[PDB]
Amino acid sequence: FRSSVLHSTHDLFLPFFSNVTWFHARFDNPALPFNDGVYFASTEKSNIIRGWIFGTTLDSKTQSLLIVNNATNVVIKVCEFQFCNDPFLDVMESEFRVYSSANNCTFEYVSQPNLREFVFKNIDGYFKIYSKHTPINLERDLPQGFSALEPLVDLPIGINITRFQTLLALHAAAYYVGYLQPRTFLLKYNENGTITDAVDCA
Amino acid sequence: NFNGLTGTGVLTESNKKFLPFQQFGRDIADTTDAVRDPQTLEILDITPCSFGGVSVITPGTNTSNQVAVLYQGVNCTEVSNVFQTRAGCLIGAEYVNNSYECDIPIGAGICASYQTQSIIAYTMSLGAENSVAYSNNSIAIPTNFTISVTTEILPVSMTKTSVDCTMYICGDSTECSNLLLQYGSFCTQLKRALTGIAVEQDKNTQEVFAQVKQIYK
Amino acid sequence: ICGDSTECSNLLLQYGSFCTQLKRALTGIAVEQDKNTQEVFAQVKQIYKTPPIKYFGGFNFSQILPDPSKPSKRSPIEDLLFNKVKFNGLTVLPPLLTDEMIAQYTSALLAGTITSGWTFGAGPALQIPFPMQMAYRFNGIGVTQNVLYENQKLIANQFNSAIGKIQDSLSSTPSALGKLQDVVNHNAQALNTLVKQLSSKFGAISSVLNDILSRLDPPEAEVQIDRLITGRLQSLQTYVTQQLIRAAEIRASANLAATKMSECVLGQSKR
Amino acid sequence: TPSALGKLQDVVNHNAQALNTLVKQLSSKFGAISSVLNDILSRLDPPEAEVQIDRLITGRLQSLQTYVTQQLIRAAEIRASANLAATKMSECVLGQSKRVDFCGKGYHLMSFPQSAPHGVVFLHVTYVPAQEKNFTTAPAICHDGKAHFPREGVFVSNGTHWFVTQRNFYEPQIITTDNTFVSGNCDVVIGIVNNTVYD
Amino acid sequence: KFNGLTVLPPLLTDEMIAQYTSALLAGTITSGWTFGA
Amino acid sequence: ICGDSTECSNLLLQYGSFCTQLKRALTGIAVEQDKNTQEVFAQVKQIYK
Amino acid sequence: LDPLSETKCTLKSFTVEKGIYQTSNFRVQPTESIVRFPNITNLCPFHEVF
Ligand SMILES: *[C@@H]1O[C@H](CO)[C@@H](O[C@@H]2O[C@H](CO)[C@@H](O[C@@H]3O[C@H](CO)[C@@H](O)[C@H](O)[C@@H]3O)[C@H](O)[C@H]2NC(C)=O)[C@H](O)[C@H]1NC(C)=O
Ligand SMILES: *[C@@H]1O[C@H](CO)[C@@H](O[C@@H]2O[C@H](CO)[C@@H](O)[C@H](O)[C@H]2NC(C)=O)[C@H](O)[C@H]1NC(C)=O
Ligand SMILES: *[C@@H]1O[C@H](CO)[C@@H](O[C@@H]2O[C@H](CO)[C@@H](O)[C@H](O)[C@H]2NC(C)=O)[C@H](O)[C@H]1NC(C)=O
Ligand SMILES: *[C@@H]1O[C@H](CO)[C@@H](O[C@@H]2O[C@H](CO)[C@@H](O)[C@H](O)[C@H]2NC(C)=O)[C@H](O)[C@H]1NC(C)=O
Ligand SMILES: *[C@@H]1O[C@H](CO)[C@@H](O[C@@H]2O[C@H](CO)[C@@H](O)[C@H](O)[C@H]2NC(C)=O)[C@H](O)[C@H]1NC(C)=O
Ligand SMILES: *[C@@H]1O[C@H](CO)[C@@H](O[C@@H]2O[C@H](CO)[C@@H](O)[C@H](O)[C@H]2NC(C)=O)[C@H](O)[C@H]1NC(C)=O
Ligand SMILES: *[C@@H]1O[C@H](CO)[C@@H](O[C@@H]2O[C@H](CO)[C@@H](O)[C@H](O)[C@H]2NC(C)=O)[C@H](O)[C@H]1NC(C)=O
Ligand SMILES: *[C@@H]1O[C@H](CO)[C@@H](O[C@@H]2O[C@H](CO)[C@@H](O)[C@H](O)[C@H]2NC(C)=O)[C@H](O)[C@H]1NC(C)=O
Ligand SMILES: *[C@@H]1O[C@H](CO)[C@@H](O)[C@H](O)[C@H]1NC(C)=O
Ligand SMILES: *[C@@H]1O[C@H](CO)[C@@H](O)[C@H](O)[C@H]1NC(C)=O
Ligand SMILES: *[C@@H]1O[C@H](CO)[C@@H](O)[C@H](O)[C@H]1NC(C)=O
Ligand SMILES: *[C@@H]1O[C@H](CO)[C@@H](O)[C@H](O)[C@H]1NC(C)=O
Ligand SMILES: *[C@@H]1O[C@H](CO)[C@@H](O)[C@H](O)[C@H]1NC(C)=O
Repeated sequence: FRSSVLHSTHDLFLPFFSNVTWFHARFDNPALPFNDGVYFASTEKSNIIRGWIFGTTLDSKTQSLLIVNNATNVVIKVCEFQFCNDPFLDVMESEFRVYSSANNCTFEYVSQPNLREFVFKNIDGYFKIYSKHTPINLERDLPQGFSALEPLVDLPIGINITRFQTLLALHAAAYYVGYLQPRTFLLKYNENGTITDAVDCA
Repeated sequence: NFNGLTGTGVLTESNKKFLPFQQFGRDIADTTDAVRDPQTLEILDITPCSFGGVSVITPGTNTSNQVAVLYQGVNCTEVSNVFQTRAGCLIGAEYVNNSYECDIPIGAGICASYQTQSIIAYTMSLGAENSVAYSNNSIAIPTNFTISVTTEILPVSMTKTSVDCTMYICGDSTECSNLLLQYGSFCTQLKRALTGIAVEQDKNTQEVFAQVKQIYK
Repeated sequence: ICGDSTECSNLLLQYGSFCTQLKRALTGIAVEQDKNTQEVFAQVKQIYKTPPIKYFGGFNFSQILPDPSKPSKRSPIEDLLFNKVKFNGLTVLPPLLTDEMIAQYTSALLAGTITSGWTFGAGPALQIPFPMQMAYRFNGIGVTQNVLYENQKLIANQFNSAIGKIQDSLSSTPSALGKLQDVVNHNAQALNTLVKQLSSKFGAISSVLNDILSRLDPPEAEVQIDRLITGRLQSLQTYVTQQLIRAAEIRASANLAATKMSECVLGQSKR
Repeated sequence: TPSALGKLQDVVNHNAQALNTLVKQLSSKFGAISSVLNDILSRLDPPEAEVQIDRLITGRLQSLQTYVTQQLIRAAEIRASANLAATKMSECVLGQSKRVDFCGKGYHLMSFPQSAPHGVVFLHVTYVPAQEKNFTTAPAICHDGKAHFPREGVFVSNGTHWFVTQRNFYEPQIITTDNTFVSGNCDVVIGIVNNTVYD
Repeated sequence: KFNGLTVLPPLLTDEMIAQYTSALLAGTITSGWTFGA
Repeated sequence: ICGDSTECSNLLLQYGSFCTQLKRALTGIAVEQDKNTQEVFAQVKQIYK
Repeated sequence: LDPLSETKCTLKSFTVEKGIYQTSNFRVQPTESIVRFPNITNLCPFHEVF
C-alpha cells in the first residue's frame, strides 16, 4: 500500500502509445505468440470470449494452462494435451466439448471468475492475473484516462508459456492484444491508495 | 511476524483502509507503515519503538557529583523529580519558574544549572526588560564614558601533520607494499593534500602576523 | 547499520571506532548551529520593548512590529515568511533557541533600532526621535538635514509604500525564499536518502538482515552481513561528509549574516 | 575565568584526537585474523595471507581517506579563521574601523595584537558611553523668520535654555551662527521651536 | 608517532611571532595608522 | 565504473543512489560556478559604453 | 554504577567538566514475540487415507 507518494519500478508494463494489434472475429485464431506478457481487452456487446489458453508445446507434449470460464464460475486447470487442434466452443444451449482428450493434471482452481481488461504475466513461479472493468458509453477506440488493474490470483505454476490463444463461443467479436516490455514507470497513488496517473519514462 | 514480515514495534489500530488485494503498506522511505491482520482482517499501524541517546547533565566533578539524565525524544511514561519537555524526559532536576542565564544547554529553550544545592531546570532568560521612554522630543546625551578592552581569540593555524602512507598501511613489509602499489596513487594524493595543508598553515601564519616589512622597536 | 538485531554488532565492532567519529561530527554540527543562531540573533544585551503609542514621525512599522492579536506574537512579514516555507535510527534534535526566542530577539533588535538608532549597539540605549535618527543617517550618507526636515512627509509616504510592497513581492515570487527552501529540501532529501539506503543490497542476497540470518549458513551469512555493513558504513560516511560541507557553508552564511546584522541594523555601514 | 582560551584548546584537542583515532585504527582488525602484518605473514602462506593483507590495506586506506578529508575540512575552517584574523588585524591594528561590533563591542579606538599558540588574541580598546542624561530636543530653531539647523552637534534643552552639544558627549555650547546653518523658512519643520541665535 | 605519522615544525617559531607582534605594537603606539599605509 | 558492460551495469544498481548523489553534487558545483561568475562581474544593471 | 561514572567512561577521564555529554542510547525492549498467520483451513485429505 502507498498513499500520497510517488513510486517507480522496472517491472513489466504495457508501453504507452504502443502498436497494440486489433483482432476482430470468422474466428481469427492464429495462435498469437507470448514473449513475456500480453494485454487482453474485450469490449464486445456480449460475453462471447470467456476463456484463455496458455502453453509452449501445445501438441500434447507439455503442460498447458486453461482459463475456461462460463456464466457461473471459472475452471482453471493445468494439463498436458491438445484440445483438438485449436479451441472451438459451440454452446437448451448448454454444451462444452472444446477438448476431446484428458491427461494427468495438477490444478483445479475453480474459486471465482462494459469494457474489461486482462493483463497476464509469466513470472518464475506465479502466473499473475490482473483484471478491471470500466464503462465506455461510446463507440470508438480505447477510451482515455488511467485504470489500474488489480491482482486477481497468484496461480502457482512452473510451466513455460510461449503461445496463447483466445477462446470464443458460438451457437461477430473483437479483442485487443498487446505485449509488455520491461521499462521504467512512474506511479501516482492517491490518499486511498488507488493509482490515478502514470508516466512511461521511455 | 505477519505472513513473513519480520520487525519490531508498536501495533495500533488505524483507519488507513487498505484495499482488499493489499495487506501491508510502506511509506515514502520504503519503511513499513501498516499491516493488515490475516485472521480478523483488522488493519493496524506499526510505529517504531522509542529510542534516543542519554545525555547526562554534569555540573562538574570538581563541584558536585549530582547529575541529571535526559532521554532525548522519548516520553516520560515510557522510561525522582521527573520532568517532560520538548527535548525529552528530564530526570534528576526540578523545574522552576524563575528564569536565569543558560549555563548548560538542554534544548527547546530549557537549560540546567547547579544552584542553591541541586540541579534545576528553567527557561532561558533572553535579557533584562528595558522600556525606552521614547517621545517626540526626548534625546539622551551621555555625560561620561568608559574605556573598555575586549579580548578576542582567533585560531591562525594548526599542527602540520605528515603521514607516511606506505609505512602506516604496511609497516616495513614488502608483501603488503606489493599489494598497496596496485590501488594506485592514493598514497600520492594523500601526501599531496598533507603537504598542501602544511604549506597552507605557514601561508596563513605569514598573512596574519607578517603584515609589516620593518621590525619597529 | 545492523538494526533489529544483536549478533550483527559483533561483526560491526571489528571496524574500529568510526561510530565515535560520526557521533562527534554530528554533535559538533549540532552545537555549531546553536552557536551560529546565538551569534546572529543574540547580539543584543537587553530585550527592548516598543512603546504603547508608536507615532514614529509618520513612519509605519506595523508590518514589522509584533502584535498580540495573534499567537506566537510575530509580525505579519514574519508570519508570511513562516507560512511560505519516520524514525529508523536517526533523530532530529530541537534547537536551543525556539521560534519564540528568535522572535523576541528580532523584536528587541527592531525596538532598539527604532527608538535608539545605533546607540544601543555600541552601548547604553540612548532615546532619540526617529526623525532625528533619520536626519543623522542622511548626514552620514552625505545629505543635509534640511532635505529631511523639509520632506519628512514625502519620505514617510515613500517608506510606507515601499514596506507595504515587501509582502506582495515575497508572496508573488516563491523563489524569494529559495535560499532557505533549498536548504530545507537538501536536509529532507539527505535524510530520505540515508533512510532509503537501508533497502539496498550492495551485492548481498537480501536487504533484510533477518532474512539472511534465516536462509543462509553462518559462514555465508557473515559475509552477507559484512557486505551490508560496508555498504551502510560508506553511506553513513558520505552522508556525514556532505553534512560537514553543508555545515561549513551554513557557518559561513551565518557569519556573513551576523556581520551584516551588526553593520546594518546596529549601525550604518558605509560599505 | 575558565574556558576563556577554549578556541585554540578545541583546535589542539581535535588534532590530538584525530591523531589518536588514526593510531587506534591501526590495531583494528578489519575482518582479518590479526591486526599485525608480522603475525599474518609468519603464520599463513602468501596465497592465503594475501587475503587478510588486502582487507587490512582496504581498512587502513579508508581510515587514511577519512582522516585526510577531516583534515581538509578543518584546514578550510582554519583558513577562513586566519583570513578573518588578518582582516581584523588590518582593520583594527593598522587602522581604525568604522564597522560596528567588528573591533570589539563599542566605538572602536585602537587594538593591540597578542601572540598565542596556534592563534592570535586581539585587545580591542573601545569607547563606551556612560552616565547618560536626557533632555528636550528640537529638529530646528526658527529665528527671524528663518530656520536654523545644527552643523555638527544636536539641539538640547535643560528646561530653561537651549544649547548645542555633540552627539557622543555632553558639551552645552551657546547656539550661534557659526555652529548652525540657515536653510528654508520657519514653516517647514513640524517640531521647530522659537529660540534666539547669537551673532 | 612511530606509525609513519609525524608533526612538521612551523616555519615561523614562537620567538619570530612574538617579534612580529612587538613590532606591530611599537608601530601602532609610535606611528598610529600611518605605518600601515 | 563499467564502460559499456551489461553485467556490470546491473550490479551497480544494487548500490542505491550514490551515482545520483554524485550527479547532483556535480550539477550543484556547475551552477555554483555560474552563480559566482554572475555575482562577481554582473553587478551592474546596464552596460555603460 | 551511576550516570556520572558512565560519563567518566565515555569521556575516558576521571574529571568531567560542566556540560551535557551523550553517554549511551536508550530504547524500550520488546516484551513478546507474536507470530501471525491466516486461518488454518483447507486441510489435506490425510483423514481420507488413514
Ligand atoms: C476463520 O475465519 C473466520 C472469519 O474471519 C473467523 O471467524 C470470525 O471470528 C471472529 C472472532 O470470534 C468473529 O468476530 C466476532 O463476531 C461476532 C458476531 O458474530 C461479534 O459479536 C464479536 O464481537 C466478534 O466481533 C467473526 O464474526 C467470525 N466470522 C465468521 C464469518 O464466523 C474464524 O475465527 C477463523 N478461524 C480460525 C481458526 O482462524
Ligand atoms: C503497427 O504495425 C503494423 C504492421 O507492422 C503497421 O502496418 C504497416 O504500416 C506500414 C507503414 O504505413 C505499411 O507499409 C504496411 O503495409 C502496414 N502493414 C503491414 C502488415 O506491415 C502499422 O503502421 C504500425 N502502426 C504503428 C502506429 O506503428
Ligand atoms: C459452469 O461452470 C461451473 C464450474 O465453473 C459448472 O459447475 C460444475 O459443473 C461440473 C460439470 O462439468 C460439475 O461436475 C460440478 O459439480 C459443478 N460444480 C458446482 C459447484 O456446481 C457448471 O455446471 C457450468 N455450467 C454450465 C451451464 O456449463
Ligand atoms: C503429470 O505430468 C507431469 C508433466 O510431465 C509429470 O511430471 C514429470 O514427471 C516425470 C516422472 O519421471 C519427471 O521425469 C519430469 O521431470 C516431470 N516433469 C517436470 C516438468 O518436472 C508428472 O509426474 C505426471 N504425474 C503423474 C502422476 O504421472
Ligand atoms: C566620569 O566617571 C569617572 C569614573 O569612571 C569619574 O571619576 C571618578 O570621580 C570621582 C569623583 O571625583 C572620584 O572619587 C573617583 O576616584 C574617580 N574615578 C577614577 C577612576 O578616577 C568622573 O568623575 C566622572 N565624570 C563626570 C563628569 O561625571
Ligand atoms: C499602517 O499600515 C497598516 C497596514 O497597511 C494600516 O492598517 C490599515 O488601515 C486601513 C485604514 O483603517 C484599513 O482599511 C486596512 O484594512 C488596514 N490594514 C491592515 C493590514 O491592518 C494602518 O492604518 C497604517 N497606520 C496608519 C497610522 O495609517
Ligand atoms: C539650564 O542651564 C542654564 C545654563 O547653565 C541655567 O542658567 C543658569 O542657572 C544658574 C543657577 O540658577 C544661574 O546661577 C546662572 O546665572 C544661569 N545662567 C544663565 C545664563 O541664565 C539654568 O538654570 C538651567 N536650568 C535648569 C532647569 O537646570
Ligand atoms: C514663534 O514665533 C512665531 C512668530 O512670532 C509665532 O507665530 C505667531 O503666533 C501668534 C499666536 O498664535 C499669532 O497671533 C501670529 O500671527 C503668529 N505669527 C506668524 C508670523 O505666524 C509662534 O506662535 C511662536 N511659537 C511657536 C511655537 O512657533
Ligand atoms: C523452461 O524455461 C526454463 C528457464 O529458461 C528452462 O530451463 C527450461 O528448459 C524450459 N523448459 C522447456 C520445456 O522449455
Ligand atoms: C477516498 O474514498 C472516499 C470514500 O468516501 C472518497 O470520499 C474520497 O474522495 C476518496 N479520495 C480519493 C483521493 O480518491
Ligand atoms: C506521553 O504519554 C501520555 C499518555 O500516553 C500523553 O498524555 C502525553 O501527551 C505524552 N507526551 C508526549 C510528549 O507525547
Ligand atoms: C507626539 O505627538 C502626537 C501627535 O503629534 C501625540 O499624539 C503623542 O501623544 C505625542 N507623544 C508621543 C510620545 O508620541
Ligand atoms: C529620563 O529618563 C528617565 C528614565 O528613563 C525618566 O524617568 C525621566 O523622566 C527622563 N527625563 C526626561 C526629561 O525625559
